[PDB]
Amino acid sequence: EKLVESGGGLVQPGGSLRLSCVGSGFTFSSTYINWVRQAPGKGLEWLASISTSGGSTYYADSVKGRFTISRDNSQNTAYLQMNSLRTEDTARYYSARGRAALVATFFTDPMDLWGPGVEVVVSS
Amino acid sequence: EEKLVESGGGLVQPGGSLRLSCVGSGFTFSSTYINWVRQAPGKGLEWLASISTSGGSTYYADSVKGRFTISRDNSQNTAYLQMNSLRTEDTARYYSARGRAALVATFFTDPMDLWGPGVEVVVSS
Amino acid sequence: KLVESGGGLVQPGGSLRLSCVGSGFTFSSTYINWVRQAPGKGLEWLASISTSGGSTYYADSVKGRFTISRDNSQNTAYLQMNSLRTEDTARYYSARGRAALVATFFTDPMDLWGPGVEVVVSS
Amino acid sequence: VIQEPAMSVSLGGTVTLTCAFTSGSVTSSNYPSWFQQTPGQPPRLMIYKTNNRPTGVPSRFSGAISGNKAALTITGAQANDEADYFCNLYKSSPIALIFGGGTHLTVL
Amino acid sequence: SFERFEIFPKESSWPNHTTTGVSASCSHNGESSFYKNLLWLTGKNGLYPNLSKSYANNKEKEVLVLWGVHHPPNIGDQRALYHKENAYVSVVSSHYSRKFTPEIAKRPKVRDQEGRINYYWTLLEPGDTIIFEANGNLIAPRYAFALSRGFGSGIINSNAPMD
Amino acid sequence: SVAGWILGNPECELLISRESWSYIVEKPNPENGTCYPGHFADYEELREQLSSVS
Amino acid sequence: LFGAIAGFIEGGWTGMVDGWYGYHHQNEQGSGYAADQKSTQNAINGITNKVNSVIEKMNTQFTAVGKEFNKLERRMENLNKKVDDGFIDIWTYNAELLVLLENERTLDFHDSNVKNLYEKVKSQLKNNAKEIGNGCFEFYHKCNDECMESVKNGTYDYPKYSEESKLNR
Amino acid sequence: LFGAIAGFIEGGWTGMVDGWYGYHHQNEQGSGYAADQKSTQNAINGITNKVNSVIEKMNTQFTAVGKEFNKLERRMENLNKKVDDGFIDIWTYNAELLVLLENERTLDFHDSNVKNLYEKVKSQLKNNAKEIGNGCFEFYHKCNDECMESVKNGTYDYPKYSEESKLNR
Amino acid sequence: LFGAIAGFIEGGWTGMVDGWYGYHHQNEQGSGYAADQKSTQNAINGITNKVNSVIEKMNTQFTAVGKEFNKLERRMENLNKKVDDGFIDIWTYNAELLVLLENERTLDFHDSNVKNLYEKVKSQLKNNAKEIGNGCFEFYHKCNDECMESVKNGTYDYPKYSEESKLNR
Repeated sequence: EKLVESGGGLVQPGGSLRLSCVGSGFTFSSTYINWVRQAPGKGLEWLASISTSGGSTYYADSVKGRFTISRDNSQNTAYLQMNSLRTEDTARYYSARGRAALVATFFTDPMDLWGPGVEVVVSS
Repeated sequence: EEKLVESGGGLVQPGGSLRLSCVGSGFTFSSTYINWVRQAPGKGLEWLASISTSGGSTYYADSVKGRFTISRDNSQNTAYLQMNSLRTEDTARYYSARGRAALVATFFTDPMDLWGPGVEVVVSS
Repeated sequence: KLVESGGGLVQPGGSLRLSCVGSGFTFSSTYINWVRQAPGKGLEWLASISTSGGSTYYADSVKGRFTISRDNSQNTAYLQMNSLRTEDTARYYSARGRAALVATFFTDPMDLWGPGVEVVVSS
Repeated sequence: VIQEPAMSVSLGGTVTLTCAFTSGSVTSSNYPSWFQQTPGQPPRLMIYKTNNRPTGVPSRFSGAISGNKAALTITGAQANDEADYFCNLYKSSPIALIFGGGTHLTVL
Repeated sequence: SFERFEIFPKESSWPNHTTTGVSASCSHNGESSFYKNLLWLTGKNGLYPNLSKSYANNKEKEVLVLWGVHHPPNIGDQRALYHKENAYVSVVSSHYSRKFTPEIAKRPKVRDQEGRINYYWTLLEPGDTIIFEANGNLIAPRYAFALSRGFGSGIINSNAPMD
Repeated sequence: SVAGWILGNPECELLISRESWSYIVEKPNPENGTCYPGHFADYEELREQLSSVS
Repeated sequence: LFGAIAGFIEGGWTGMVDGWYGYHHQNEQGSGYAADQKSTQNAINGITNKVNSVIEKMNTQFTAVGKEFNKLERRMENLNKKVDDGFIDIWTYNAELLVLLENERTLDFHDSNVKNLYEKVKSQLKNNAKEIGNGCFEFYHKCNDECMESVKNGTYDYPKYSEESKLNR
Repeated sequence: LFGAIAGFIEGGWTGMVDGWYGYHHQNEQGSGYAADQKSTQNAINGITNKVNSVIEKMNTQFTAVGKEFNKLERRMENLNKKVDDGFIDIWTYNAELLVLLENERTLDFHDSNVKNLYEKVKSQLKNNAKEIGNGCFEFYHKCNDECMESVKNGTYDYPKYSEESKLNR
Repeated sequence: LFGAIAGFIEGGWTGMVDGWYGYHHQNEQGSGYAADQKSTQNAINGITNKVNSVIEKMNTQFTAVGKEFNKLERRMENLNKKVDDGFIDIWTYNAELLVLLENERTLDFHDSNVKNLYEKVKSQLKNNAKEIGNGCFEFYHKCNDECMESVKNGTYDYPKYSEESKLNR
């Protein structure tokens, strides 16, 4: 079981960036995928989530309207499209799977498997 | 090639008896209601009688109640209408209609989708 | 059929153990009942045991002194008699309960009876 | 969601962390989940649904609802328990998952 | 278990027969060769002596023995190879007994050959023997296989990558 | 064995002759079969056909 | 299983020849039988789907069952007989048990449909009609044909007849 | 499934040893356990029919499974093994799943029986009885052994005790 | 079958994202969606057991289906074909019918769970709450978050709120 995040790096303020999340060792089409960021010195902040088939998407108020979450089950990858980035978005972005039971998957599944994370820097 | 064929009509005297036969081909005869309708020479249609698939339930109109008896022979794929005490008002053309029966249910109110050419019955001296 | 054995003469205050053996039917699918009949008196129900032996019932007369057990492997039911009195001199029968294939109850009729065993308590 | 900024416990002692709402009550319907993080390693799930321990979690980590506030209890704290602990609460009125501020545990 | 072992050593056995039978159909590189597990016996010094060679199974496992019988296209080839014109091959065992007679017939050219070689096989139980007796038209065994069957399986007809 | 019984093994004659049977009881690895060594052609077919006789 | 077909409703109606489930009303303008088209049609669709699932799910390929073996091939004939007998036994057991279980389930389904119809009519008319027991409700107010048709359709107006029923309750 | 066996009636009665379903009553003349003969007998008949349908529907013909093949005929042995193993697999799967589903349906049947009996007693005592939960009814009138027997049988007399119940309610 | 999922509760709640069944409450302190953890967990356990029973019950031994026969052996080719085709037909029919029937069974299980939850909450609030249909219950007394959690847990104090409800009834 493994989640690896890609993308990220230096982005000018107001730019765009796409973060990938490839899962291996487990069936990717049977769990929720969550995105959490940790600012350099501050706590964790939940950002977005996506259903198994991608029908249901949830976002936090801080990034509602700017961030779009997508999923590609065939390629075993989940995406986080970042738009209109500000300097306050500089954080390490983790991806978290939800512990899903065999018969049901819910939005409140615990985030058991995380990733090493990718550092996103928004500066001029 | 679903069709119904009526037979057994002709010229009879008042007070006589006559039996009509309705033979059906192209469909399972033991799965549909069978109705009888007559039309006078120049008047409208008149529902006469109906019989269930197994022959257990039989229905008649008020005008022919007690004189007309409708039977059914599923083995020979034929349905009968025995008319007794014939009168001059019974001179009409007699049709046989089957009800559109679902695979799982047959009811008295099934629509009469398949009709027969009809047979002519004349009651006179 | 049912065949009882294990009786005889016992001094008052002694101990006795009766045993009934069933043949020709499944012994684990029926209740087993014990009754006794005094020489000049009528029948008296004593104890009953369930098919698996979990449930056990007694009469107020012999409650606390008699213990009824089961051994389904050996097709045998036991009735242990403790602190025997002179009033316990009787013929002891074993009666099976007519049980349905799907349900066995305490109120099953006693359709099969054994020949009986004579027990004498005297000195 | 408010957590205590920092608290300390001694070796072999018992400490009880706390997670609470600003203007409400924490119940089992909020599904509190606790996470342990050592900077800058990824967060590690510790307790979920207030009483469930994932495989590999030491048995000394227990949770419960201690009133209007969620509680995580560590019985016999070891040297490797010195980390930052976060509490995820589920709110249904906006349909969101809210992380706590974080508490720094210092094993003395 | 599998074990390819020389049932009849080429050098030791067949001292009165030539063991250099080679055909252009079984061509390795550009030169003509033959099967690696069979030996083609042709008469030496203008005559084909009778042969009687036997093997005993001491491997405590079943032994797969393969051989063949040569069928020349015309009587001239049979006379020029085995010297007789009515040869006989006999293979015997405690549970396998069969006598072969060469058939001289003209068949369509397959791999530039008109005659045919019919291939036969048998399984020898532990502690069993096999006797080969012939005066011509014998493709003698050279390497036998000692095997032990494990459950049941089959052959997959595919060209997929193997990993 | 079936081979010894049907061939008339000299040391396997104590068996009482019977007119019909429903099946055959045989021992694993029988001792007295074919006293003279040889091969029994179509043996399994014979055992199959001799399993029950009217 | 739901106590409707043989529970608080003892028997059926021979005068209701237009459906499986329905109503019988009695008021000043007259009395008669009717059928609930929605429930009857849903039941018909379900039963038709079940019957077609039983029938059309059996797809058979071309095959010949008879084989011929000479008198020296007896193990062959015995193996063929074993195959045929095993298949026949499996199919017989499966068909019989399947028919029995669906025969249970269809009757349970009809019980559920009748009970659900009763419960729907019960919910609409609350304290505006008393329960006379065996499947009927006695209105506390004058119920004309339009009101009855509203009850059958599902658009009963409780506030309209609330006060009149209260005065008579 | 019907919320009676583990629903509003949490536990069973160990002292009611004469049936599956029954009644417990408490009045001045005494208290005791009794079983409903009708419901218990119908349940016994149904379960016996189900068990017999499972058991006696397996009709098997005389056959011998064993077959012997020589060394030169393995395709024969492998085909025989395939046939036997396939039959064993089919029968094992079918038997196991049948037992599971039939156990579920039997438990649902018992739940439905208890729920229907409770509903029958509820319908008999319209408002002369108060429901305490736990499946139990408190009468608003004195209920002697004859009245309890009438409730058990199904011949309860509501108008006789209606006035007394109204006074006490 | 129980008339709850598509019966008196017309549609589902897309805002309850944490349970199959649950509650929607509205008072002065606010409104929100919550799920009954006990019923949802019991349903999850049951469905997991069902799926594992269907899946893990299939134990298959090592075997090879392919077999090769020459042109002089056609009765064996056809016998092998018959065996394979019969096994495929049996397994296909059984799998299709099994899935079809247990789909019904699972849907009825969910319907029964919802209906039982509704009945439990009705039993708790005897006459302190008024039914409006739609699965909802209007309170005759002021109800705060503590009382809502009491109803959800199953510890509603009816005697505490009886006087106020009677006054407002």
